[PDB]
Formats: sequence, structure tokens, C-alpha cells
Amino acid sequence: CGLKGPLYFPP
Amino acid sequence: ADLASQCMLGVPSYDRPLVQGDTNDLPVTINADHAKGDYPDDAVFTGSVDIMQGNSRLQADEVQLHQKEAPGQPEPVRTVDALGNVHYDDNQVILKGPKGWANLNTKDTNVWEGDYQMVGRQGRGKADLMKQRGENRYTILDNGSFTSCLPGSDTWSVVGSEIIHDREEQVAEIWNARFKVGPVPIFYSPYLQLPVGDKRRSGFLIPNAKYTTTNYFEFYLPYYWNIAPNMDATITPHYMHRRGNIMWENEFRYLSQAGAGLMELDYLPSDKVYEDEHPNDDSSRRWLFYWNHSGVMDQVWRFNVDYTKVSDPSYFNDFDNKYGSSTDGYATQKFSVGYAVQNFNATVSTKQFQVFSEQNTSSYSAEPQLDVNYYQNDVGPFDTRIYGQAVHFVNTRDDMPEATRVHLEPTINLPLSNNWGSINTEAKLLATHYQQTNLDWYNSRNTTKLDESVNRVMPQFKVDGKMVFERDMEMLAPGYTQTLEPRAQYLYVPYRDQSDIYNYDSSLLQSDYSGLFRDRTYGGLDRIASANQVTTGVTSRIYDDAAVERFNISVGQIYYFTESRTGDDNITWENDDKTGSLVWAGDTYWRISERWGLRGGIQYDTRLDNVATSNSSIEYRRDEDRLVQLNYRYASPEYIQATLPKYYSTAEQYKNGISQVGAVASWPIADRWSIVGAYYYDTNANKQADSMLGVQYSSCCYAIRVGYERKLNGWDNDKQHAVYDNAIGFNIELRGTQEMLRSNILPYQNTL
Amino acid sequence: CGWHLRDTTQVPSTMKVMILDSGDPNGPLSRAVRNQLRLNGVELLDKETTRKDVPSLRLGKVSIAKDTASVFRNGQTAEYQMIMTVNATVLIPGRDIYPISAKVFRSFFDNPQMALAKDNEQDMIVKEMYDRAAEQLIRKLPSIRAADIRSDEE
Repeated sequence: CGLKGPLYFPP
Repeated sequence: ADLASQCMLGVPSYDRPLVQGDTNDLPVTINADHAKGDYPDDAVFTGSVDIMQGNSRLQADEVQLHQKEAPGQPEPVRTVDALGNVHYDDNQVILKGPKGWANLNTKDTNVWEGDYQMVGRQGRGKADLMKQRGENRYTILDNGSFTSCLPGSDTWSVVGSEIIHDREEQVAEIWNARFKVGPVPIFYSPYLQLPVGDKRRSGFLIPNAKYTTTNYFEFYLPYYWNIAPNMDATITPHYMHRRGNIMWENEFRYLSQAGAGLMELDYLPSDKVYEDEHPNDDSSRRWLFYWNHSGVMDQVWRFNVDYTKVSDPSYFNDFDNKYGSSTDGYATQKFSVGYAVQNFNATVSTKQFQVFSEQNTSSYSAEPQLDVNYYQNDVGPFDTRIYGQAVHFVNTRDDMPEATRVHLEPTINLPLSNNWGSINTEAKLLATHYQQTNLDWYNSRNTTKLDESVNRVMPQFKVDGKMVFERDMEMLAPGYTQTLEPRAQYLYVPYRDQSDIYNYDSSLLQSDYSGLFRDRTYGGLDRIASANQVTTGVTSRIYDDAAVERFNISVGQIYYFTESRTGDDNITWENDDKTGSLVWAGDTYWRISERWGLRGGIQYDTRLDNVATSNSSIEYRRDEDRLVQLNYRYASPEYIQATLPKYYSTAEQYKNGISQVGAVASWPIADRWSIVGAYYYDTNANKQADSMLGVQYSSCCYAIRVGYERKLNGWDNDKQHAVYDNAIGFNIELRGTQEMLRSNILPYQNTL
Repeated sequence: CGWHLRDTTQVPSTMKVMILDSGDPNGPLSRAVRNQLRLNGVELLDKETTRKDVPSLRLGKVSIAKDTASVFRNGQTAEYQMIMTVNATVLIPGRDIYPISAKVFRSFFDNPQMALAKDNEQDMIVKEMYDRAAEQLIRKLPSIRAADIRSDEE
């Protein structure tokens, strides 16, 4: 199973 | 109390001080009733043994300490063995069992036949052999079980041969996992992973099904696809039992310097129902494309995209998405690029639309449209601004006229102001230039011909006034204040025969209180109605002790000294009134308390002899879970006939106008439950036009939801009676109001 | 009936100079608010000024939401209701931070035959909603001054 989530800029 | 406080009560709390840094070098404190052996080679501790070493704690009836000098190793191997009532407690997990073993050098701990429970979060279980490796990073369990419910509740559980719980990866890999509901297992997999954290991870999302009446049983099995930190992708195979095929719903959210978008491309390879309805079509595939983007780059460049493109008009009336409703007359297709600085902004945009109607498929489109403003204040006591627009109208049909319109609107207004008033003169010129081609058809049929080239230059003079009074409301509460803001505008645009210009983009705008003082009868720019009016409105507000507007009412009227003629007056008013107080318009907003709050509106019109439109609402909202809203929207048949197309005044579905009482409610029950309602009624026809009854049962480890909705879903021409459409659906999510209230076709819209 | 012409300005006396910070300083809401503060005789400083005692008005997210509000007898939208929801804060320096918001409701009848004209009408409505929300924020500054005074009395 997976998990969504708000995006962010890569480090 | 909220559910968060309820669940944390059953979750153990780490009251001990937290020791940061490496605990390997910290001193070892042992407290036992008896100590026998040969320290430091062999030490045996018996009787209420307590071990301290930083955050970690270890208590057992008997503890044996064994140190061996491993050859070639500067530090001797220190091993700790615990016998009888072993209770390992730290800042991350609590371990219980009869027997335990510990390796102090590598922090490795083994427990036989015990149960666990991590601290600070939900979750528990029991394993035959419990092992910690890699400085508490890996919590390996053999023949273990894992569930997120609080102790004493057995809703669901997972049992697997090898459970690996990587704290760093926030994943709980389970081998030979047998997912169990209570004591009954239902799903068996050789290998299973659970994202036990907040890190984004690929893998299937939790399915949700729903039963409708357009497709019968349906089922969503999304597969999230974590592409990268700033791009993901969901690929939901959507099944429709009636249509006998799977529709593939692909999403793709991204995030860049240019903004944060969202694509979408649903797609049904073949449709049995659509094959039956239209047997003469070559292929029966149904697809949607929804691209939506919105960003600002360098605080100057603005990019917006809003693009929807269904395959056939009856898409949204068939499949329900989040990107369109059955209540949609057309799908919008807009791109725009802007460049906005402090005193300038050119925005080139394109607008194309896809009408879902077979009565008239003639659509117009701007391709491209350029909007240029340029303000320049402090030109002495004046201000200034220049508005320029170039636009190219192309019709979908090949016969209707096309045009290229260029516009220039050099405003200049002189603002005056004191403590109690403000008069704001404003002159303006409107130099619109047309170039119309492909006129043979329209000119051949109609009498009023269209010129190939049209110039239209019209001055516009406006004089806005205003004054403000104040008073102390001693007959209300002590300290309350009242105002009174009698505004009074005068406007004047001369008359220019605008009958040789086809109406590419001009519709009658509404006239609430705010839109009385507007200086445009028609939106857009093809029809600039001549005017010679004076507007008079008066707005009263009632401030309390902290100067917080508790109430405001407004009534304004327009007084046309001369009829507003565009030279192409095809509107159909109930009478022949032309000058005088033709339009009135009210507006209130009473904030009865911190929770209550009322609104209002009305736009009586004397040319209709009937209250044109008038809404309302009285929402009581203590919280997002406890709210009761009423409302009302009216729009008389005279307004429908005198504003919307000709056949809106003859079809039985459109000719009655609006009169729509509808109540939205939401209320918890036993704090663990919830109910959400909505019921919009159409008092003209005494027929329902929506409803809903969402019910949710939230708990610590799972929350279930069961919606419902019977909505108006089209019209049956043969029987001349509308067609409804149920849609009961079930969602599960392991641990919701605002996603229930905003689902039906008339979504909840807060009035506070 | 007791009516007397208003004595004090719309903005308080202590905010007559104020920094207009924002996240999208060239947008349409910041333009509406800047114009409104100009019409009230407020001195606007850059965010980079060296004056510290001056209060500041920070503008937050603007969220235009357009939804169906009333359907004809056949499902079709007959009336779209639009909301603007401006959030903002005022950080009087040496005191707390007072949040002020707005909310403008507008509606308009949908018309598929003239869809382009209704999109031009929607854009005009949104510009006017920005103007209304800018008005509503500047009518909340006196409450902020009152709360600041009350905290001073405490």
C-alpha cells in the first residue's frame, strides 16, 4: 500500500 | 472532547526526560536488591532489578551481565540477559516478555514471546520473537501481529511471519501478511508493506466503492506513484458494472517554479451503454482531459491554465468527477500568460468553450486576447490609467461572423476627499475598432446588416459622490456606534448605434447593491449601453464597542433620465417603462453573534413589475462539525425571459425561473459519529432538486463513511418530466465533514 | 436625529503610515488594497524601509471559489455563486498580531449560448470582488486599533 501527501520542492 | 484527546489517552506517554545524542557512552546505573558474581566478568542481579542507560529502561526479576574480552576488540563484549518479567521501555517502543537479551555495544535486544507498543503514537501487537537492530532502526518481529487500534479494541489486525518496521523508512514490511478483521482473516499476501509514517511512498491507496443508478456498482483501486518530491501520479482503474468496462483515471500533480498544476486524463476504452444510445457512431470511447495550472514566477510572470475537454456532451451527466458536475452547460478551455509589475500588466489569454447543448452549437472563442493596463498616479492632483485590449473572435461554425476588436480606454479621474466625504470625477474615452469578416450568411438572412469595419468612440463622464455620518447608539447597548453612508453617483455615456456589431461577448449583468454604481450595463465590450442616470444608495452600519461591524443594510436605486439604448434592444421587458427609478436593490448582513449570521439580497425591478432576484441565508455555525444553514434563491420568470435565451422562456424546465429553499445541516452524535445533510427544494414545482445523507463513524484506527445523493440529472423530452439519480457510496480510511458537505451538486458555501 | 459628520478618518490615527507587505505584490488584490489605502490618505512605505515603529499590513491567501447555487428543473446550473476570502494580518510592532479577513459573495446567471460573454462577466465580477474585499479589510482597522488600546489598558 502507498501514501499520498502534499508536494514540496526537492532538497 | 475531540477524538485526538480520546485516542492519546490509550497511547503511552514518555514522561521521562529525553536524552539526546549517543547513549552508548552514557553511564550504566543498575539497582537490584542482591548482587552476586565476579564483577566485571560476570554479574548476576536478582530482585526488583532496574537498569538505567539514558532513555532506555529495562526491568526484570533476574538480570545476568556477561562481559567477554573479544580478541582484537578494544572494547569487551558486554551482554545483558534478563529473566522473568522483562519490561523494556524507552522513548520509541515498549517491549514486554518473560525472557530478554541485550547487546550494549550494538544496542541489539531480543525478547521471546511478548507484546509491544510504541510510544507517542498508535499501534501494538505481539510477536513470538522481538528483535531490535541497527540502533533501534529496525524492529524485526517473527510470527508477529500489528494493528493500529488502541489496547482493548480488536477491530482489525495484521499477522505476518516476518514484520520489519524500519523507523527511518517509516514502513512496516510484513511477510506472509494475513490481514484480519477481528479474529477472522480475509486478505492473505506473501508480502505486504504499510506506510507507517508521513513520508510519501508509492503503492496502492485504500480502495473506495460506490453504487449509483447510472452505472450500478463501481470500484476505485488507486495506485499512487510517488514519482519525485515535486511530482506524483495516481492511476485509478474505475470499474462500472453496468457499462462492463474499466475507465482509467490518471492524475498527475506537479510543482515547479512556474506554479503548481494538476493534469487528468480519464478514458473508457469502450462503452456498452453509449453503444446502445447512439448505434450509428464509429467508436464509443469516453475521455476527459483536465489540466489546471496556477503560478507566479519571479513575482512578475503569471501563468494560468484551465482546460477541460470531454469527448461527448453527455459525459458529465454520465460519469461524475471532481472536475465537473452534471450541472454544467459547457466545459471551459482557457490559457493565459501575464506580466504584472507595479504599474503595468499585459495578459495574453485564449478562451475556447465546448457547449454541451444540441439546441445551438455556435460557440465563440477569443484567440488570442491581449489585455494591457498601465496606471500612472500623481499626475498632479489627477490619476490616470490606459486600458487596451486586442481580441480575435472565431466561431466554431464556419458561417457566423468573425472579428478583430481593438480597444483603448484612457481613464483620468480626479479624487477629492475630506474626513466626512469624497467626490471623484472621472472622464474616459472608449475607442473601439472592429474588423468583421465572413458576413455573407448573417447579412444574407437578417435585415440590420453588419458593416465590415466599425469605429465606435464614446466619452464617458462619471461623478461619484459620498458622505459618512456617525451616531452613538444609546438606545442599543452602551457604546454601540452607527453610521450612514449616502452615496450618489452620476453617469453619462452618449448614444452610438451599436447594431452593426455582432454580439460576440456582451451579456446583461446583474444589479445588486454593489453593482448599481457600476458604469456598465453589459459586460464585455461589444455593447456599451448609453446611459444618463443618477444612482442613490444609502448604507448603514452598526459597530459595537470594539468597532466590529455587526450589521449593514443598503438600499439603492437607479434613476435613468433617458432610456439606456444600445441601438440593438431585443430585450423583452414586461412593460414599457423607460425613465425613472427603474431598478432598486437591497443588501443586508447581520452578524447576530459569534456563531449565527444572516445575509440577504433583493433586486426589485419596475420594468418587470416583480422582484427580479432575491437570496438569503441564516447560518448557525459553531464549528465545522456543528452547523445549520438555511437559504433561498429566487429569480422570477420575467427575469428568465428577459435575460436568458429565447427558448428559456418557453421550455417547461426553464420558464418558471427559480425559487429554491434548501437547508444544509451537520451534527455529531455520541462524539464518535457524525451526520451531514442537505435538501434543496424547488418550491415552484414542489419537486426536490438535490439531497444528501452522509454518515461517518470516526475512531482511533478507522473511520467509515456512507454518503447518498438524489440529484436532478437531466430532462426526459418524451415524458416531459425530469430524471433523478441516486449515488450511495462507501469509503473506508484507517486513522471528513468538509468533504461530505461539498460533494452534492449544490455544494455548501459558508456564509460567515 | 443626532447625525453628525464623521470626525475621525476611516483608518486610525496611528496607522496613517503603514507598510503594505504581501506575498504577490503585483497581483490584483495587492493593487486593490494599495489603491484603497491611497484613497484614505495613508502613507505607504516599502517593506524594506528602516522605520520600525510603523505598523504593517500583511496580505495572505486569496481564494476565489465558484460553485453552483441554483439549478433549473433539469439539473443545469442557473446561478453561480462566487466567494472571495482574503486573509490578512496586522503586526503592530511592540504588540501582538491581529488577523483580519474578508469575504465577498457575488452571483450571476449562467448562459451556455453566450459562454464567452459569461466568462468576461465572471472576470469583471472577480475584479469587483477584489475591490470589495479591499474595502472590507480597511474597515476592520479601527477594530484593530481598539484591541491594541484595550491591550494597552491591560
